[PDB]
Amino acid sequence: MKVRVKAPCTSANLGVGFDVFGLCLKEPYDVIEVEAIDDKEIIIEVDDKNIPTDPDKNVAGIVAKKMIDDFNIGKGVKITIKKGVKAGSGLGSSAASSAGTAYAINELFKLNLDKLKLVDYASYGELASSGAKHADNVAPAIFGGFTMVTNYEPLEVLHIPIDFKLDILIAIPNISINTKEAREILPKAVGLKDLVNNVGKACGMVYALYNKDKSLFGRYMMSDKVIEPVRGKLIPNYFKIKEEVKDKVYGITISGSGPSIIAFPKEEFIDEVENILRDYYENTIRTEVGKGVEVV
Amino acid sequence: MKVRVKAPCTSANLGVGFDVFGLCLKEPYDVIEVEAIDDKEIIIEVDDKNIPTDPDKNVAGIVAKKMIDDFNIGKGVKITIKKGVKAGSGLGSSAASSAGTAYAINELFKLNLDKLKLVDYASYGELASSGAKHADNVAPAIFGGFTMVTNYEPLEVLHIPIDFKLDILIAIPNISINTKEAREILPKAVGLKDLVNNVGKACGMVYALYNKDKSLFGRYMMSDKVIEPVRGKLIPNYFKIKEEVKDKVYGITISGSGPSIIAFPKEEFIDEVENILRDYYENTIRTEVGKGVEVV
Ligand SMILES: Nc1ncnc2c1ncn2[C@@H]1O[C@H](COP(=O)(O)OP(=O)(O)OP(O)(O)=S)[C@@H](O)[C@H]1O
Ligand SMILES: Nc1ncnc2c1ncn2[C@@H]1O[C@H](COP(=O)(O)OP(=O)(O)O)[C@@H](O)[C@H]1O
Ligand SMILES: CC[C@H](C)[C@H](N)C(=O)O
Ligand SMILES: CC[C@H](C)[C@H](N)C(=O)O
Ligand SMILES: [Mg+2]
Repeated sequence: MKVRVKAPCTSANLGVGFDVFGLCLKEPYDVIEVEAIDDKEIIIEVDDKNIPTDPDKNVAGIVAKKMIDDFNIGKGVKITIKKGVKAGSGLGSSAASSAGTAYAINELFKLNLDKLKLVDYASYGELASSGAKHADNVAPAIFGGFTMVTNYEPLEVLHIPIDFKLDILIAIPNISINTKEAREILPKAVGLKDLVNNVGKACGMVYALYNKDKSLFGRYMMSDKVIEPVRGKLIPNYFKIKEEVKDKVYGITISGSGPSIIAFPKEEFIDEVENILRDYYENTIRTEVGKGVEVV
Repeated sequence: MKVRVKAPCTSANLGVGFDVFGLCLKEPYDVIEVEAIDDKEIIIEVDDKNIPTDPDKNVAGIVAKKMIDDFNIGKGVKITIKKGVKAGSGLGSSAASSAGTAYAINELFKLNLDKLKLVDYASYGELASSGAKHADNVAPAIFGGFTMVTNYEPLEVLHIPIDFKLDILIAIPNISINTKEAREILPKAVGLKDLVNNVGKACGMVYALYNKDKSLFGRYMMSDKVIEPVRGKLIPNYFKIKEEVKDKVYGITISGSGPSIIAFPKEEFIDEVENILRDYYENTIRTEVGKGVEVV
């Protein structure tokens, strides 16, 4: 009586889509197994010592409990987690565990819940463990492709599948940003011109996806002047890296609250761009747009 | 040596699309004819003695000069303008003549310019008449359907054709709002939460158009908390009407800077909503999405 699932990392914000946009990655990913156990308790194991095992501290245990409670399920569960990336790297590591667990509980106990609801449950994990019920990383983890969190009370997620090829390159610095360090730096106010610029460019990115225009998508993605300039200073060599890959990528920006960098390399320069990245950051991986949590 | 064309009214902003979104109307429309005259003169003849016939003032003249100049047509022109609707109402009356003028000059004088180019030149008209080059009313007038001005110098416009029926009701209050003051009382900065709400809701509207979802389009359109709550105070009964037609329209918002109001009535209530709008204001127009300037 168990299910095993692959829950992917995700890149949020994408420049002008701050707190709205999310892109699902194929890799890295967590591998999560959930087993129904008679002992009405929640047991968790993780292969990353720096991550809690306390069912009330580990995001997977927080999600599992809320769902077992809401559905008055009898069994308890043993969750075994094999982490894809460290926390604080801006690749939605916590979201992968939250979305993966919601999806796994739904499969294991045949709850037949729609994706939006799995995103909502997963969001609780992000809350209890970050004070904010943010869903811009768990929405793409569940839906796959590109998502937009367009409302919170009640949650609304709009999904745009990506059926064309989009090569992704992710550089992962050896530093960490806890998503609390993440928001303090955030400006409290924005100028009207910036609001107008980000709305226009974010809308242009949506148009670009429907018209499968990667140059347009990438160019507008790099137009944010409200947050990116601030956060970029927290990443060693980030502006130098952008400059150096300038004409070989459709676009490059910070993934989530950072420090990881996400680039969309032009087809003819993918190796060159991957080496430039790896030259500053050894932990560089090549991937593409993913499909969301799936049974394995 | 002359051409006849209709230059339609347009509605900019559409709530969260402030300074970016533009929707072309079918009616009202200016009716313009232009004759090529040897005498190097700009003969502007416009009804409604309230529009400056002075080729220096009238936007149709400016677009003529700044244009004729370039292409060195080495002539002058007889511009007959039948106004479609009043100015200062928030329906792009200026844009109608500016863009209408440009599209004719093109067709008539051999020229093979681009729609973007026509939007480009037409902008100089709005420059001297309002202040800035404003392209959000001129773009839909020329492209038809729905447009997004995503950048200035270089001017960038993204067009999304509306291929489904979208009924529109326009109400014109017999008051005048000082377009310019309707600017200075606008906030100069906004909270992060509003940048987030507006980006998400505006992106959701583009998604709604591609999914031909009028209800999602109209609901998100009414979600602006930055500009509309302030501007709407100046439009008598606006908030009361919005609440009263609430379940009978996909959405209703201010057209441009006002005082005109644009509503997207549900098929089942179009007459009833048009009547409610007539009982509060006197002038209402039932129309649909237009396809832009075209040979009469
Ligand atoms: N061909 C023309 N049609 C209409 N108004 C004109 C024209 N040429 C010049 N104008 C002048 O330009 C002004 C009208 O532009 P606005 O006050 O901005 O109104 P509007 O264009 O209807 O509304 P907006 O800006 O799109 S909300 C008036 O002061 C007019 O006298
Ligand atoms: N299963 C889990 N996987 C990853 N991080 C987890 C998990 N359970 C709890 N966490 C905790 O939540 C935080 C991670 O959130 P944050 O710093 O924003 O990074 P992330 O982007 O990976 O969510 C850490 O304090 C971490 O130990
Ligand atoms: C977890 C927080 C998320 C990534 C948010 N969009 C931010 O950048 O802070
Ligand atoms: C027609 C709309 C104009 C250009 C501007 N968005 C305003 O509301 O003042
Ligand atoms: Mg105008």
